Amino acid sequence: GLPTMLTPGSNQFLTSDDFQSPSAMPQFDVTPEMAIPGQVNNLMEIAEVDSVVPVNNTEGKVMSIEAYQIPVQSNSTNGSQVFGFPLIPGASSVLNRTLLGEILNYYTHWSGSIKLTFMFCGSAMATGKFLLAYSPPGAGAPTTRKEAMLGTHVIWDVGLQSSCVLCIPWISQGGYITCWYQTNIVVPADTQSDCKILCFVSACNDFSVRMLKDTPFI
Amino acid sequence: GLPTMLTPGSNQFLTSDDFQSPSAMPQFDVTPEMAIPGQVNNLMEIAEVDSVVPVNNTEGKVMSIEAYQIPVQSNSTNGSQVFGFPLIPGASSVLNRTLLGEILNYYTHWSGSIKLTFMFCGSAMATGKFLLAYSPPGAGAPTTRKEAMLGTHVIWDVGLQSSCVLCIPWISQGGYITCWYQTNIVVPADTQSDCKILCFVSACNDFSVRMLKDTPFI
Amino acid sequence: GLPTMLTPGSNQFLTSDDFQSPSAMPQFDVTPEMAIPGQVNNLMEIAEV
Amino acid sequence: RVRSITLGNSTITTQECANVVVGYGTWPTYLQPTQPDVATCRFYTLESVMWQQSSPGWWWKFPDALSNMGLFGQNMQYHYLGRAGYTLHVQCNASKFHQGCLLVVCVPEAEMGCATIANKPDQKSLSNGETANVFDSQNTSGQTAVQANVINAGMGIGVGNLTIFPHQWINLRTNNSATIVMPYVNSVPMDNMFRHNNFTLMIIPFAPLSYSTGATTYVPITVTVAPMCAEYNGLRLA
Amino acid sequence: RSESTVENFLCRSACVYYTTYKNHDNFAQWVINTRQVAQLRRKLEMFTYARFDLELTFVITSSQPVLTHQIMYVPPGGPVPTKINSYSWQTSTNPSVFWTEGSAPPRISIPFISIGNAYSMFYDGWARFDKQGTYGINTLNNMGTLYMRHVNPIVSTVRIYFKPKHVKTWVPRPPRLCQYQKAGNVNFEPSGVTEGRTEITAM
Amino acid sequence: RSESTVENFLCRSACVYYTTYKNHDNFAQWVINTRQVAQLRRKLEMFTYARFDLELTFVITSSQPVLTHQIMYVPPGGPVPTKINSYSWQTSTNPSVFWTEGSAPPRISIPFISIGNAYSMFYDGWARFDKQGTYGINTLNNMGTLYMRHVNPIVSTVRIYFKPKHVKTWVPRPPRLCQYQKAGNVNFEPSGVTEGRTEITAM
Repeated sequence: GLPTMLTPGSNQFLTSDDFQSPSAMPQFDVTPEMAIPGQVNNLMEIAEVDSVVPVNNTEGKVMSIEAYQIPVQSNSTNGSQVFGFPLIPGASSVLNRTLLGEILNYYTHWSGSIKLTFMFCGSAMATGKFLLAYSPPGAGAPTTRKEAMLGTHVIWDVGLQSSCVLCIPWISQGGYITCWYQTNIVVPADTQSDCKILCFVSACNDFSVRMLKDTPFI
Repeated sequence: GLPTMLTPGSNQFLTSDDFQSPSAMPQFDVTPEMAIPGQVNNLMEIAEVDSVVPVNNTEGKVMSIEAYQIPVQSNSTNGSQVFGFPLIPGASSVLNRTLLGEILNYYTHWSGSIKLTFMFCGSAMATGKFLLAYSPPGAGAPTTRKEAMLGTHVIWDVGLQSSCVLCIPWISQGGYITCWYQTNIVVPADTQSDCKILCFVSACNDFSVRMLKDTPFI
Repeated sequence: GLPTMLTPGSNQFLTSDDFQSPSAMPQFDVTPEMAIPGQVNNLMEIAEV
Repeated sequence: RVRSITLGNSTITTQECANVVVGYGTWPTYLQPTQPDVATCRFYTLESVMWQQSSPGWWWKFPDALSNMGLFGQNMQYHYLGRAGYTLHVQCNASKFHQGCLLVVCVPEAEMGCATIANKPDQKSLSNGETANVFDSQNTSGQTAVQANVINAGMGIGVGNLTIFPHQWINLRTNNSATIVMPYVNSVPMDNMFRHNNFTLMIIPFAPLSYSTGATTYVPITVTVAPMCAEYNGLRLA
Repeated sequence: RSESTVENFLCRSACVYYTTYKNHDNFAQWVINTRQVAQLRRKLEMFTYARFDLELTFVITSSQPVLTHQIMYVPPGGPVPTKINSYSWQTSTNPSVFWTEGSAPPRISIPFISIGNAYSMFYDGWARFDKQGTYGINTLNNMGTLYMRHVNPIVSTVRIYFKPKHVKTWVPRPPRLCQYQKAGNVNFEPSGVTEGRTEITAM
Repeated sequence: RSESTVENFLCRSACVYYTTYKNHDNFAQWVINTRQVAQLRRKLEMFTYARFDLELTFVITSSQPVLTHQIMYVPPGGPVPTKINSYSWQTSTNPSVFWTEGSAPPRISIPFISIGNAYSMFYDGWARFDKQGTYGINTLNNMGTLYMRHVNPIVSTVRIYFKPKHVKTWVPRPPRLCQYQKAGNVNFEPSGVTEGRTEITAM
């Protein structure tokens, strides 16, 4: 026959290799594909879907649907903080179980921008303002409404917009989000309960991941 | 020589593989083919041939040719059932040993339509009607002639047609066939015995099979 | 299969050889190069300083 | 501004500005002879449910939810094999003095867990036909009961991630309705409608209902369903 | 985004089964199942339907002249061994490999083999509506079974390495929150959505 | 209809012979015969005439330095061993393979070798009309014989795997109803056509 030499690496099984192998049943005619709605080609297609963020994940709230409901006290102290959190999708307890957070926990390294949507769920006739502020990585977090106001922010008037959307320029494997009570919430009538805010998160732009790992959630 | 690596799967015998092998007698000149009538290229060519169905396979009839002979009592009660059976080619004792039934017992899964032919073997001068009814899968079986009449059927007047052919739209790895005495059998003379019906079965259309298995008949 | 013969030199490791080998992580997308000042292509570039 | 939609012998009213969600971007289409049936393409309105400040949520399994519904329900029994898509219209009746927010989501193959780990849930606990099942706020306990604690959507997932499935939000502040178009989704082109539920409709509050004093204490939620492109196995000779 | 594709996420080897058998009921078996390993199961369950081919590699070792082992694959519906000398070990429709120690590990490829157009990860239905114990069983997911024996006192150990190939998936689902309880169902202990914090505010 | 072709129906491996021999009349033999296995025999007997090439693979194991085995094929009409040291083991017209333990199993291919234009499954005639005991024997179906020995106290076991290739068949026949009694004939115990039922009507 044809002269050959076996080289190092011969007769060994690399669990990560890619070689052809014989078919156990070569005579079997395999069932044809049919279109099925919802084909997924990439996991980023999932990471880009908004999911509800458990911002109010405090003891006693984590076991309920209430974890997702940020309370708004209509008669709270003016200038007080409504809510806030460390902006870290792969570590913070607020973001690491969201659809985005789950996908990123399969990778050692990742980066991109994220989108945060805040939705007000008070009555139709409720009005008032919130200050949504962003603190760049390493800047710490505002301690007062004025400090937050002097940084980068948006004034969210719920009487005009039921929701407000932020896109963080940088999210990587930190920064902060805070919301302050610029005004109280003004209503036409005396209600039974408070108002809630829901928060949603998704990938904003082309988001990248690099090396696959076991999820830390088993 | 040429550098090579042996991969997993090397030096093992897969009973289902397909590799070239050396000829034990390479110097032997093999006898040429001659045409022989009857070449078979596919088993469906056999499945499509009508064979006689042992419809009257009751105890004491199975060991005789009588298993194939459906009796017709010329003076039976009007509206009574003549015969009937579960329409399952790969399970029913009526159909699973026919040429079609035998071939399909070599496959785990199969589907297609089947053809049933009913032939009346009374005297030339015998006349009368039968109701051949088909009950779709899951519909159960008619209990009366009227019930059968209100479903899908054909009225078979033996005085015009010595045979009648049905093609079942669906046969797969159930439905029923029944035949009712719409009328009695009218004859010109007093005969010694009853009349018989023979039943035949074959594949009707393109019939499909998928995975080969051991026959259950050894 | 295709008839072959193994020749002398088969199944041995020469520390100075040059053969292809399988990648342990073929699915990993390797970080692109960026220009870095000072690329050295030859040691004579140092000997001449 | 207001649109009148008539199917068969039934009419409903929707708003012209209402949005429509088409699940997976796919509209229902038509697909061993098979027979189509358009006689069932009418609106079937389910008994409404009342949304209270403490309601945990509701669900329906679809092939089963319509099993007693006239002709659609009959075709499920006369034919053994079939397929259909659906349009689901969900609407709330609320004033401008009411607040709250619902997630209206349709979940394919929504296999649900049992309250007892060693067992499987019974058929009635999984579906009560046209009658809605109710999610719990607490852990469910029983031997054949569905684990209905809403936090896990009865599936062992976080409820906030149900947005991956075709859905629409109803924020009473901005909208009182949702429309979802659900294409047929399965591993096979046609199936037995009594042995499998293609999808489950879930309505889950994320912001509790509340209102000004003197306002009605509850909000009715109505679910109206219109089958499309229904097909069943033929029942005749070849 | 190359590492995010479905093929790179799922087309990776895993050890799915570990077993021992002796050469003196002395045979091993494994029903091919994608719910045996929590990490494999959790990734596949992010989809509702899937199609893939299966690559199976066998790492076989033994301890106390040339040992030969037989690995048999029984397709869905094929004859099954009950005994070391059952006739089913010789069925021509049950492919097998004969391998001896000292060579590269055995490897075989099993194509997509369901009669449905996809394997289903979830099934909101019953194999039979008359039996409530069949909830969640989709018979279209039968991938066949493996049987292992010595050809002719020693102990053998087998590790089965599984790798999906040419993977296509449909209808994404939320990742499971709860820990798995059993391979035959989706039962769970109700669980909170995340880890807690001490207050809703930053710092 | 791919699985229904003649080649897919018949071109599948089967174990057709199992035997043992020792290294201390101590040799094994097998006359190539397609009537030894009931499942192979029943499929081939659905035809009256056939042509095929034969692929033979040998799985050889042994128990108590390097053992070498000789597998010899004797074509129809060739010299036959009667003894372990018979001269026939060295005939140049009787091809043989020399194999040692630890390598891949031996495999050889034997072409269609009848002088007729097909092998016959059935023969309504006599090899010689003067001898009634020859009914059913078609001498044109001689496929040759295999002989097996050690080259130079141990016991060897041989499994012979048979696979028809490039199979052509003619004149289809009904499948046998009765169980097989002997390999050298078509004798049967009269049997009923099917399983019985309690009545001719449905339900």
